Amino acid sequence: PGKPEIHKCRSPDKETFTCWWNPGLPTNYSLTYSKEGEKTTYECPDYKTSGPNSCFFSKQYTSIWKIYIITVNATNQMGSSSSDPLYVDVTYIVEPEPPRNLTLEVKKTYLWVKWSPPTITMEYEIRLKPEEAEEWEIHFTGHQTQFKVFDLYPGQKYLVQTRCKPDHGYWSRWSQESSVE
Amino acid sequence: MQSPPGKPEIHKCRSPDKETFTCWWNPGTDGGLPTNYSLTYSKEGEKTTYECPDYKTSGPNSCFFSKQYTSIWKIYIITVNATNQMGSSSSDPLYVDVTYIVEPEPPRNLTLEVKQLKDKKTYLWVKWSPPTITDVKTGWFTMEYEIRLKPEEAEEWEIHFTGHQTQFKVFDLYPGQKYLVQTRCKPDHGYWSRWSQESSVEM
Amino acid sequence: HPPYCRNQPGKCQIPLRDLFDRAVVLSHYIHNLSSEMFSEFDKRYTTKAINSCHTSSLATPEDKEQAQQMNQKDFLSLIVSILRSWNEPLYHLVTEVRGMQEAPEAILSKAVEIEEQTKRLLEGMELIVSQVHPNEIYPVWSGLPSLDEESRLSAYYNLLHCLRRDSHKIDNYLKLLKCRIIHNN
Repeated sequence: PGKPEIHKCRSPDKETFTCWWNPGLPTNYSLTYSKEGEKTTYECPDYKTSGPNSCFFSKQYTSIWKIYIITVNATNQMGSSSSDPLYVDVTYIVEPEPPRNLTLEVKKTYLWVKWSPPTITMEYEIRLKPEEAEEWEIHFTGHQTQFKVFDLYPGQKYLVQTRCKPDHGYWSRWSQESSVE
Repeated sequence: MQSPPGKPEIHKCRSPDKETFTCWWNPGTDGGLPTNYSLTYSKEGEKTTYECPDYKTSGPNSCFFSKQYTSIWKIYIITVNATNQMGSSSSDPLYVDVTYIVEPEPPRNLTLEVKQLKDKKTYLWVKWSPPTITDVKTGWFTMEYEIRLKPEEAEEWEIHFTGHQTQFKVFDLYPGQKYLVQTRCKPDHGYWSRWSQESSVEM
Repeated sequence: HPPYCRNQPGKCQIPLRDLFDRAVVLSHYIHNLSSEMFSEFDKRYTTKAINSCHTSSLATPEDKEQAQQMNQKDFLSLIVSILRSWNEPLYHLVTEVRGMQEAPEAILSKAVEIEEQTKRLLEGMELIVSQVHPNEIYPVWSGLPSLDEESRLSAYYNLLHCLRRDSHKIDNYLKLLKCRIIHNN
């Protein structure tokens, strides 16, 4: 037998997306996606570039204009089967890039934070910890490119990271941790 | 001994609604006689010269175009004729298309609320509405927005773009401060208007 | 399963609501991209005398009134007659600048993006026309041989300029339609 389970599909930029699965003896996985309308059936483009248990769709295969029926089929002898199909709309699965550029513009002594979005509406979030503490106090910025953090413990070295979530989609990764004085 | 008009200078044009537009000239030297001005223009494609319909509406030295005579994605070849009692002179013709000359008045009914939300969260909710003239409901006209706020005495404003959302939530405000707040609006594509009448809040 | 689907997960069909929402975004990006793609040509290279665009033969609603008077069905047929006409010229633009032109300031950059997005947006058009079932003929691009430095720079100009003129019409129409059908608000 076999029991293939589709973990997730995400698109960092509405321009390419990658799909990940879970296994479940010689295990051979292969992916095959279909479009609504014409239904030509063909195997995934390349598995390599997004790594292990991944199928990556280039901007040549990635169209926001068609809904994707996607299945995974594991084929060792007397144990060859197909997975629960997954319907994906490219624009409902956005997992963005950590907000590019992060400035820590200190001075009524406050830390002034500013950042920039990824490619090209979107909520953000920032967290920071003084480094002495091994947890973060997290702040919601709504839709601002810059946030004013007021009261802090002077002379200390802080760690800050940001996040973003497109209108309809999932959070991003945490950004690169800038230090301050 | 007494000169002809000199030369009128029309350079500035603006359309505050994408339906009607308006043009202002600069009278010539004028010689030494009384000088009376008039405006003729040609629409792209056609080879018909017309006369300005409305000299009064936009005021002194101005030509106003009602919706009827205004038309976008056309390139108007506007030219104005200073015409005094002894002689006459034209302007250096100008090519104005209504398309990229947009510039609205500022936002109105800027109202500023405090709201507490889910758990230890007190956001400042910025609300307002577009200029009564502008037709954003039919989608013809499309507005982007910006707001800026600073504490009453201060040195720098902070700026928040809020494209076509007529409300905004601000999270960085040291409680009890008297902040000031203003709004200004770019169109679809065009010229930012002057800031709006400011309001303040305190908590 | 995607957020807007029920009953039958198959066939499915992307709701109009967010079918425009994507197409508006594109025509917005395109014009706001060919607009600065023009501003970089002008600055870096240039007189203007051009009352000739290939898209003038079409029955374009060129007022706010005339627009609010045009049949929604025919507005799409309209919108896509433009996009289609724009396809050929855009490929000469990109090949010409790229190719036997000893490459200057990288307006190119902006012109590749534009060629992609255009065609991307055009297929989102055929999909939206497909959902409201009634393709027709479109105005022919003739300034091929046009694409002397004074005369050839002027031909580039005209082309570049119309792109800015039309990509505004198009964008401004989808703003309309999206806000007529979806919300008339």
